[PDB]
Amino acid sequence: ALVPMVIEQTSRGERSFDIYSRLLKERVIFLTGQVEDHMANLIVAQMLFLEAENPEKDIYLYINSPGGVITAGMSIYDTMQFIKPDVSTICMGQAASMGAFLLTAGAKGKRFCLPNSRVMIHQPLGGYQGQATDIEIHAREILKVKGRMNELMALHTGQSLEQIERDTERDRFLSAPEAVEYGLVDSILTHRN
Amino acid sequence: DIYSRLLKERVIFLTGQVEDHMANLIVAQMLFLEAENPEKDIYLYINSPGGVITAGMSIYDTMQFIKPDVSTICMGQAASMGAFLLTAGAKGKRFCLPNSRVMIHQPLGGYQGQATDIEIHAREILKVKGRMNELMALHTGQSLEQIERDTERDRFLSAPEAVEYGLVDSILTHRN
Amino acid sequence: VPMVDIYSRLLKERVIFLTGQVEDHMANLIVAQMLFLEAENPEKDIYLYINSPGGVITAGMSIYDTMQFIKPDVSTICMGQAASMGAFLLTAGAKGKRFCLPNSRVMIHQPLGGYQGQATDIEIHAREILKVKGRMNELMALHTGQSLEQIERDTERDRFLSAPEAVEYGLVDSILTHRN
Amino acid sequence: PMVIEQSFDIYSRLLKERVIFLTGQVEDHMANLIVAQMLFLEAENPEKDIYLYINSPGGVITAGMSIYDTMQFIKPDVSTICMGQAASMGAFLLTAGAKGKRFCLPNSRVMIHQPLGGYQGQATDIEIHAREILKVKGRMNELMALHTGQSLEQIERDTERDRFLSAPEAVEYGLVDSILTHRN
Amino acid sequence: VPMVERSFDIYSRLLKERVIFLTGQVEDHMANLIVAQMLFLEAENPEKDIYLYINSPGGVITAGMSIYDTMQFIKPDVSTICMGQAASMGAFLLTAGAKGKRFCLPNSRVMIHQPLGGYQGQATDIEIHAREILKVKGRMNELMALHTGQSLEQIERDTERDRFLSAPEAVEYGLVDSILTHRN
Amino acid sequence: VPMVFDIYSRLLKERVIFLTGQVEDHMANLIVAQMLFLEAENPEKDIYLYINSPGGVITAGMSIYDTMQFIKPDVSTICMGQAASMGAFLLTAGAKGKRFCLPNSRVMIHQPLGGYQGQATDIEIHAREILKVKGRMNELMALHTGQSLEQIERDTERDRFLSAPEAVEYGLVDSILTHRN
Amino acid sequence: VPMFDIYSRLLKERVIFLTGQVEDHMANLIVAQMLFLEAENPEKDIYLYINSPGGVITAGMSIYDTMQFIKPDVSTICMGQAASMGAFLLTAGAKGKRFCLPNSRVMIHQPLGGYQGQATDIEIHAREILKVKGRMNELMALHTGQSLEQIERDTERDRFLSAPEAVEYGLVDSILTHRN
Amino acid sequence: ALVPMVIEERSFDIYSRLLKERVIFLTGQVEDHMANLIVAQMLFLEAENPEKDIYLYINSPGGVITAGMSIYDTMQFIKPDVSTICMGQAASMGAFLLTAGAKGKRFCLPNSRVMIHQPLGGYQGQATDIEIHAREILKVKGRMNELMALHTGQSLEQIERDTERDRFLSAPEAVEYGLVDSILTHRN
Amino acid sequence: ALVPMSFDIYSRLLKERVIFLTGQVEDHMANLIVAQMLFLEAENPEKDIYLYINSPGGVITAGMSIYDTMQFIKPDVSTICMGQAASMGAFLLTAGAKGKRFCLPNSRVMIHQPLGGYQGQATDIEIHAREILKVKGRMNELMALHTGQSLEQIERDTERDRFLSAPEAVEYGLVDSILTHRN
Ligand SMILES: CC(C)(C(=O)NCCSc1ccccc1Cl)S(=O)(=O)c1ccc(C(F)(F)F)cn1
Ligand SMILES: CC(C)(C(=O)NCCSc1ccccc1Cl)S(=O)(=O)c1ccc(C(F)(F)F)cn1
Ligand SMILES: CC(C)(C(=O)NCCSc1ccccc1Cl)S(=O)(=O)c1ccc(C(F)(F)F)cn1
Ligand SMILES: CC(C)(C(=O)NCCSc1ccccc1Cl)S(=O)(=O)c1ccc(C(F)(F)F)cn1
Ligand SMILES: CC(C)(C(=O)NCCSc1ccccc1Cl)S(=O)(=O)c1ccc(C(F)(F)F)cn1
Ligand SMILES: CC(C)(C(=O)NCCSc1ccccc1Cl)S(=O)(=O)c1ccc(C(F)(F)F)cn1
Ligand SMILES: CC(C)(C(=O)NCCSc1ccccc1Cl)S(=O)(=O)c1ccc(C(F)(F)F)cn1
Ligand SMILES: CC(C)(C(=O)NCCSc1ccccc1Cl)S(=O)(=O)c1ccc(C(F)(F)F)cn1
Ligand SMILES: CC(C)(C(=O)NCCSc1ccccc1Cl)S(=O)(=O)c1ccc(C(F)(F)F)cn1
Repeated sequence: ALVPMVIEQTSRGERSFDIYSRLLKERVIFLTGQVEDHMANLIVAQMLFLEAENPEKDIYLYINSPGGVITAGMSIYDTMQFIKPDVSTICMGQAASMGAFLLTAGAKGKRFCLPNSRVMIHQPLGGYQGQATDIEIHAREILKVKGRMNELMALHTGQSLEQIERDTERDRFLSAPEAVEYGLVDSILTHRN
Repeated sequence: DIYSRLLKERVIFLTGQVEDHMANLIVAQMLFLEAENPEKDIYLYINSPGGVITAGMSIYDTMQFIKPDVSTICMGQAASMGAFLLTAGAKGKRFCLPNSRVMIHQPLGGYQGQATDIEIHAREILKVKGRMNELMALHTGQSLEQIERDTERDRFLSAPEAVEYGLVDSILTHRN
Repeated sequence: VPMVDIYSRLLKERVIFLTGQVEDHMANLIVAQMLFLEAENPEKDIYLYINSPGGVITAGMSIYDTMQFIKPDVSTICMGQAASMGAFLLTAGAKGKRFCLPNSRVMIHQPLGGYQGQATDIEIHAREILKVKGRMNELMALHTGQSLEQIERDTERDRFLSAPEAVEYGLVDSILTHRN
Repeated sequence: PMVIEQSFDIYSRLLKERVIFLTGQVEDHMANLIVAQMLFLEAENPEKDIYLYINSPGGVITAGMSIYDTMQFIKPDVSTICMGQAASMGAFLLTAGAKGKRFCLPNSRVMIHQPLGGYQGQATDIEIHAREILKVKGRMNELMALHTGQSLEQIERDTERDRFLSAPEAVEYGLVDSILTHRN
Repeated sequence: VPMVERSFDIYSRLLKERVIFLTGQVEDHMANLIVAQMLFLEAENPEKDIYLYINSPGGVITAGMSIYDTMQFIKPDVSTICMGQAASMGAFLLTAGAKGKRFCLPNSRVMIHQPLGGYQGQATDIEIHAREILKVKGRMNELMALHTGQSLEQIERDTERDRFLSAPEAVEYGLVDSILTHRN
Repeated sequence: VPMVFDIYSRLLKERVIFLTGQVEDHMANLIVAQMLFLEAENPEKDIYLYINSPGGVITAGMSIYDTMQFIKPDVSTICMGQAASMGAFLLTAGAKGKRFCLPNSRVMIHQPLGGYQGQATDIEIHAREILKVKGRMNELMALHTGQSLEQIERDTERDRFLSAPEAVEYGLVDSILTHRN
Repeated sequence: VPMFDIYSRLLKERVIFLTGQVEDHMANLIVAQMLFLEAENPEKDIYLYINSPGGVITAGMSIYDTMQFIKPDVSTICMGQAASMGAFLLTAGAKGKRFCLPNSRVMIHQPLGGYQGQATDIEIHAREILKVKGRMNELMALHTGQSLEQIERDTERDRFLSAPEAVEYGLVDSILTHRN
Repeated sequence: ALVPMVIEERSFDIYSRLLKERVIFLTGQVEDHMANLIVAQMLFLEAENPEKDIYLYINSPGGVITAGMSIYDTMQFIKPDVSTICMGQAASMGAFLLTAGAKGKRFCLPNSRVMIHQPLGGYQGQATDIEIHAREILKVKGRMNELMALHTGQSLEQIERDTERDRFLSAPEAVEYGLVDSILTHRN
Repeated sequence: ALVPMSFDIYSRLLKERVIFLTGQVEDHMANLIVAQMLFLEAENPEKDIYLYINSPGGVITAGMSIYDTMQFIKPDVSTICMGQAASMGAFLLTAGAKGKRFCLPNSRVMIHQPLGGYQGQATDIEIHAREILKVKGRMNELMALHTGQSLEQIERDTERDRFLSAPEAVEYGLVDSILTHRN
């Protein structure tokens, strides 16, 4: 039924798990599609759940996303940094905009691209409508957000802030090897050994 | 052609929303009247809720450029760009009808796109805001700082209040 | 229609029609017609037929101030109905020269409006429509001869008046039945 | 929504730890859900803290006030944690948390402003509804002043137009008590 | 949505403690559900109070009256609690609660007004339907007078247009008995 | 439109043409026909093109541009309100010494925008084409303004707004018209 | 519509405009203008300005055959763009009298179409558009001087040409820059 | 439209049942969420038993390339072989994922059809940004052609020539092309 | 779910190896049919499967996913037309195991050629028209095989919609007989 169930055994008896809750028992979380508040809250809740079950074991965050809303992405980002476990990140398909941000935000040494995934980074997009006074207020805010985002990308990639600023004024696409070279991820996963 | 008839008496009507084509129609009429006689006054009746600033400025500059004085007359209302054009009329020849109202405020706008472009378009509408306030101060006799304070939010003025503010010169009540 | 135009024809006799909803452009058409007529002859009366459910106050006030400004008297004739701004412009006609047809009706009420936005701006716009309301009530008290308080009480909700009741109220001067 | 049958999602899973999420637009039904969770948790244990995560652009004031008054009424402390953003009613409910237990995540943002509204109708009714939203605005300003430590006059000035705050600025403003960066 | 061997949604959990939520617009089906919950609760214990939380902008009068007559018919007291807002029919049902057991949360608001309606058709039918809504208005005013202690004439005057009341004003008017602030 | 001859036709006999609103094929064709007609009435006398436009379609704008250059009379341009994108391009394309801004008009310049949908092969074809158009427009812009090609390129990667005085300094127009002399 | 309009005036100068999408009714206007001009003077050139993205082929062929049938030469002038059928009609002008303005562009490609229905009917309509394609390629070859095989290769996908390239391709004979 | 259940008490939908037998269905257009579901099933199966084959039935008109590549790389990464079976059709990304199956274990049903072609895309915006997005989709086109060459045994040059326009193949033509290894007709 | 204990009436009949194909044929309902056949085959590769068909037809490739599954699996698939079997529905009806294809007495069958549609460059139009003509040929060949009619007869009869009563469908070779009352 759309999402398949699996049957796992006792403890107290047979119990049904949808395929995602099943993978969750293996410390795996999926980030898929556009980033927005509710899908982001779901991810946050999963991260919290997993930290609790075991604050010492790694969490694996698969990312396939075109990007999305920045504040929603930051609820995930700050959770990744806050919880005790390392969050290993794995890009499959693509990680663009906020998707790329969260990918590179993973634990150092534990950020990966699948061989044919692609990454894209760029500056924030936005929009307001209203009085000039309010326009200035909202324009200043998004410039502050852009700057803050550039700083964090600088931190996680190892690139200079100026390098990040220059490279993200317009859409920049990277292959998996180019992403390793850029510092967005640490290596490429090709085969289970 | 009741309007064409009145155009022959150097009367032009600015009615409704200010936008490029109705503004162009006003500009063409002003150019025509100037030509037919550069010495005689032109009368611009204004009844408008406002509209697009660049379209309004095409009228503003035409009003200043041509040789004849442009007398402005507010009937009903002159709001936003409508109030601007009302107050832009020739000194001593700007009028309100007794029950017209005037409203002044700052520019509204909107953009969508990359942050870099958002800054560019924000800087531009802020510059336009600044320029409009300077022109408003110039024509009303109010200080720039006074205009800035009074146009942050919508400000309504009755006809007598508009005379005192310097937006118009007097009220027309009955023909002489 | 009817392409000889029937209105252009009637305009030559200083007859103007205000028909349907009051808004800026039809109001501007009326103002233009009054100006033309004043010029054509500043001493002869103008006849304004009114059949209207009302409309935008500022557009209506462009007609009102024009009526008061020009030198000729504007005789007003209510046909069908004169409601809201229609009733206002009817009673605004030259004293002694305001008429209802026998089966026309008049309706008076307070202004309607609406805003959306910040509370500060809501307060600004509410304050404005209240000023307009007060001003409209003063002008109606003035033209009907009613006290301001009577106008205020009667326009809080829709008030319908027959042609005889409109004469009695002071909205018009008399009823026209048959041409003399 | 991460489902184990016995319909039991990740949120039900987190509720077992007295953690509640306020996410997205504030309105009557999502708020009723929040109130119900707080009532359930209080009973399960009236002495242990409740944790309310907030990620919201704001929403309807009367709905927000259902959550506010419930937060104050129940016996447990409600610790509030801003993630992503807390704007308008979201910021209001955030600062409404138990003193000392209101937090911002490092890269969350807070925004405060005055109420928005709208009416359509007769001038008399317009006036009734305008005075009502002005009364609501005053009440909100008083409560904000109370919870932040700012003066009423300061809140009034600062909320005439949208005001954005970083997490450090929100601490400095008194909206929250501290920034959470890493699990203890 | 939140769940808590056995499984049960949180509203079901609260229902077992005689708490019913009335949230949003009053209409036939949501009203049916409330009536049904009241009956269930009476059976479970005809002596213990029932608590009806109200957060509503109002709604359909006949729907509301199905709740009203049910509140009056059953044996248990129905204590009413306003959270967020109780407007129009929401306010009526709030004040219809058991005397001494009607409450406002400190920052909830109440609004009262007359019925709204509309018909279209022949003048003869227009008269029939106009006469009917006038009868409903009269009855609603009588019952409002009954529960508030206000005179019929005062209710009539006070409800010709929307009237908003703060929680203290609602106690003063007699719509509710007191304010709930803090648990014991 | 008032009669006196419609107001625009009346102005046309005085060699005045209005370019108003978005540039597209049919309004552009109207401009072109007016220019051909005027060239006719007198191949020696100046033509006046008032411009108030947010821009529009490039190929439509180029029909006006090439007509301006082809015909015998000088086409003097006057910006009122605004001249943006293609509107700015046509403004600066006027006869040298006869390009004007009204004092409170504004000018905006940027690169072309476009869009295609289809197979990668065709995307490549259409992408290369708009890139050629971009280069041609920058060369022509450099030509009429006096700016270097490299300068035009850098300044038009994003929207660049100019006041009437700034447009004069940039070389987009020759001077400001303030009062009829 | 600056007025007798500006187009009627230019028509008196044997100038016809083909502007926008090619379809039956605008095409019929062009054919009618050409017939009229042939009449007024069967020996003098007709000037056809073209600014078009293309359009319906049969509609374009009504113009094409009219151009060839009438006695006067039809000179074609591309301003802005001549794409698809627009480019076809440009190149179809009288030998030696086909022009591009300097910054006009030309685009050529194969026909587009679409059908839906039974497989049998799909086959009928596919066969037809393929015949139209072949016929258009032959005609393009004829007017450009290119070989049939060169046209076929160059029009499988959109091919853009600058004004100098269009002269070199044989689509037009020269570039007009300034009037003689 | 409901999914059939079975009682045995306990219950499960037939798809969950087939999943326990290591059968996964890829059906309809390829897009992120259905692709994620396929990825998750593959992960789950690798788990239950990293040595046993996984069977992916494919009936798809194609879809989003990046979504398809999330499946492609998962197929390549996991330890078990992924056998692919085309029923109905495998077009565009569907044909790509079909040919990406474990060598020797890629099948067409007798009346399935396969279609291969180059990527489609579209952008709107400034010329500078148009160039960036055109450059990117051309890189993608190139990468897909290389991978197609790899799995089919065709030369990169042959793949390039054959995919400029839609190319349809019958099941025997798909075997001859190297898209699949054989045709499944009847069960053993 | 409609009639459950969710365990609906269809799940109950599935336990008796009865599958329903109802309404328009498209990928997802087809996949559901395929999944049920696979499930039934595994539970018992020797017992017949019963496929009830009431369908106006639908997408050919979706239908062929069902067809090839029917032929691949070990059990015989008996087909029963109720109401109607039109286009792809008639095809799957006649695709059942020979001797085990039935019409109910007042069901009707309709056969015809493929329908389709494309839009684009002439070159691409040719590619897609050639493809639907190949599909048409293959479907005519398969219809001839299962009905016993000559290729020429199928072709002549399917250029336009051809309606058949249940007796006419038996006589045509589309089904083997009519089911009227249960044994
Ligand atoms: C909000 C908290 C309580 C939280 O998320 N708790 C639940 C973790 S999920 C979980 C826990 C145990 C067992 C099972 C699960 Cl799923 S917290 O650990 O992020 C937290 C938040 C705030 C504070 C403090 F600020 F009060 F110190 C301390 N801890
Ligand atoms: C653009 C001009 C020619 C203009 O508006 N001309 C027509 C005025 S309308 C008219 C004129 C004569 C007779 C009848 C009419 Cl309707 S101008 O007079 O505003 C003008 C514009 C520019 C320059 C100059 F910059 F070249 F000096 C000189 N004059
Ligand atoms: C704006 C004026 C000039 C006006 O309406 N003029 C045209 C009247 S219509 C007309 C006049 C003459 C012949 C034919 C017609 Cl239709 S006015 O008479 O209302 C007027 C308006 C303002 C002033 C003054 F303020 F300058 F004194 C003087 N007169
Ligand atoms: C309405 C009440 C009864 C309430 O929320 N009850 C249910 C609490 S949820 C719960 C309780 C016990 C066990 C488990 C759960 Cl989930 S109350 O505690 O808010 C309340 C409301 C009103 C009054 C009084 F006014 F009658 F005194 C007393 N108590
Ligand atoms: C119709 C009756 C039999 C009724 O509601 N019966 C079922 C009550 S719910 C119940 C009873 C026993 C055990 C369990 C439950 Cl849930 S009643 O006549 O007792 C009755 C009950 C209630 C009302 C009213 F409150 F709606 F007016 C009117 N009549
Ligand atoms: C196309 C032509 C004839 C044109 O526009 N003619 C009409 C000009 S409008 C006119 C002219 C005189 C009097 C009145 C009017 Cl409206 S042209 O003069 O631009 C032209 C175009 C092309 C060639 C040539 F290539 F054949 F040399 C020669 N002349
Ligand atoms: C259809 C015809 C009559 C036609 O277009 N006639 C009108 C030309 S427009 C014209 C001609 C002269 C004067 C004024 C005008 Cl507008 S024709 O000349 O193209 C024509 C068409 C067909 C035949 C014939 F086949 F019968 F011989 C002879 N002539
Ligand atoms: C992210 C991992 C842990 C993963 O997909 N786990 C879920 C496997 S599903 C599963 C496995 C066992 C039992 C049950 C299930 Cl559902 S992984 O095997 O793809 C993996 C990913 C990354 C790394 C490393 F980079 F850290 F080395 C090592 N392993
Ligand atoms: C894909 C396969 C394995 C399949 O359909 N498997 C699941 C059958 S359903 C089932 C099976 C066992 C128990 C319960 C159920 Cl429901 S197959 O039988 O169609 C198949 C497909 C391919 C090959 C081979 F090519 F590798 F030989 C062999 N078998």
